[PDB]
Amino acid sequence: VNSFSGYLKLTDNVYIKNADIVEEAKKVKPTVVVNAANVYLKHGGGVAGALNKATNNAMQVESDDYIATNGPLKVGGSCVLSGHNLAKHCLHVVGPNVNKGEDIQLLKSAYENFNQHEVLLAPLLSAGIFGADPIHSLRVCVDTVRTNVYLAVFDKNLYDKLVSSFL
Ligand SMILES: OC[C@@H](Nc1ncnc2[nH]ccc12)[C@H](O)c1ccc(Cl)cc1
Repeated sequence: VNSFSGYLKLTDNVYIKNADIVEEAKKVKPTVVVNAANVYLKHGGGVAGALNKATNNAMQVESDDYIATNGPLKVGGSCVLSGHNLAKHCLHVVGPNVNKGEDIQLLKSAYENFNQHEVLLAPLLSAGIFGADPIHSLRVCVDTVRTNVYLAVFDKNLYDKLVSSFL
């Protein structure tokens, strides 16, 4: 039993809710919140820009030190950093950004990072400004993630299409 509330159950382990991931993380304070990161951990917009704003830019400061030490992530890769005031940890996951020409096949590799954590609050990878079809992203999530994932979908219109079209 966990404190996630108001989710629709899609499968044994995947759940979905129309919610602002920023407001969700603040309420739940989950062990792990997933960020829709880029390889440079430049949290300028989309989910990443919103999560970083909620940390008063502390996420960006920590991320800049991480990159200065370690260099960029791989597309499909991840790193674990602090969750600041939002969660215990933030799993920064890089899904392919279609608006950069990155291979959508790397979306499965991106979701595999979730399997290293028993429970996560997360967005759909490569959705929003990363340009992929959120329906496809949900399919890859369900077919790849085996741990317990709570998906927050900001857009109410998009949520209904994902539920109604889910196989
Ligand atoms: O796939 C993640 C979505 N974005 C967010 N998801 C959850 N919580 C969030 N908080 C701030 C942004 C955000 C994506 O960017 C998106 C945005 C608009 C539309 Cl129409 C469709 C898809």
